[PDB]
Amino acid sequence: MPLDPRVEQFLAQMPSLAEARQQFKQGALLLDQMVPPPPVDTEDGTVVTTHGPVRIRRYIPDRLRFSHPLVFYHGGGFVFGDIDTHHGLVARLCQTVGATVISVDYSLAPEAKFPVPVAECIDVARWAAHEAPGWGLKPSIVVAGDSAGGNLAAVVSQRAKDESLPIAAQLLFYPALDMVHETPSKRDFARGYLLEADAMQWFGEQYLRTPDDVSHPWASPALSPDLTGLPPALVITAEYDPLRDEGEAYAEALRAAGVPTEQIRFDGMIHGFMTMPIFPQMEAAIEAVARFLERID
Ligand SMILES: CCCC[C@H](CC)COC(=O)c1ccccc1C(=O)O
Ligand SMILES: CCCC[C@H](CC)CO
Repeated sequence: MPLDPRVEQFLAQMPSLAEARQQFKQGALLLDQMVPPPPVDTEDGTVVTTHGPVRIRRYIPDRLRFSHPLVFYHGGGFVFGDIDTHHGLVARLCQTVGATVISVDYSLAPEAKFPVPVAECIDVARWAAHEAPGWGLKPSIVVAGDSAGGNLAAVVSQRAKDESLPIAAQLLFYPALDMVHETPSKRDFARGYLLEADAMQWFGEQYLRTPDDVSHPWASPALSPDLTGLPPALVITAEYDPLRDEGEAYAEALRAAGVPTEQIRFDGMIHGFMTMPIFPQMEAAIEAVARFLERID
C-alpha cells in the first residue's frame, strides 16, 4: 500500500544525551503547536514504587464514560520522552474515551537500566488498581503504551496474574516485543522510516544490562510460551514500521490463545504516528481505542 501523502511529505522534509533528549522534546512541542491538544484537567503527583518515587499525571475527562482507569506508559526507546512529550496523545485518549488516565514518568535509561522501569510500571499499575474504587471506578485497569511504552504495557500485562494485579485490557501502539528475532519488517524497513536499526541498537545498549537481556521475558514478551488468560488486547501497527511484524505476530498469538484481540494495521503509516497529530490517522487510532474499550464492559 503506498505511503500516506502527508507521511511522504513529512519524511521528505525530515532533515550528547541531554541534547538529544531536548531535541526529541522540541520535536513534540512543534507538533503540538501545529495541532493543539484539547484542553483537559490534570493533577500532577508522585507514586512510591519499589525503585523510588515516580512522577505521574492524572487526566480527568470532561465526561466520565469508561469505568476503568487507564495507565499509560510513554514511548521513546526507554531513553527519551516524558509526560509532556506524550501529552498530545494522552489528552485525546482521556477526552475521546472519557476515561481517567494516569500517564507515567518512569525512569529512563541509561541512568536506570532494565528491568527497573518494568518494576516501576507494575508498581504504578498496582497503585492505580488500589486507588480506583476511591475514584468510583472499577479496580481493574487498562494499561497502554506506544513503542517502548507498548513493550512496558505488554510486560505488565504478562506479570499481572503473578503480581495479583487486575488488568481489564492492554492497548499496544506499535510496541517493541521481541529483541531476539529479526522479522521481515525489521529487515525491510530498517532505514528511512523515522525509527531505524542503528537507533534501536543504540537504544538496546542504553536499556539492557547485557546482550543476554534480549531473551529475558520482561524485555521480549513475545517469547512467552503461554499467553492464555492475558487481558483483552488492542494491537495497533503501522505498515512501514520495522516493529510491525513482531506486533502483528504477537496479536495472532494472543488470538490463538483465546484472548479477545483486535489487530489494526494503519496502511501507509510509520512508527510514532499516534504522537504525530499532523496525521489524521492519530485521531482515527484514538477512536479505535474508544470503540475497543466500549466492548470491555
Ligand atoms: C517558533 C518557531 C519554531 C522553530 C521551528 C524549527 C525549524 C521552525 O518553525 C516552524 O516552521 C514551525 C512553527 C510552529 C510549529 C511547527 C513548525 C515546524 O517546524 O513545522
Ligand atoms: C529497545 C528497542 C528494540 C531493541 C532491538 C530490537 C531488535 C534490539 O536491540
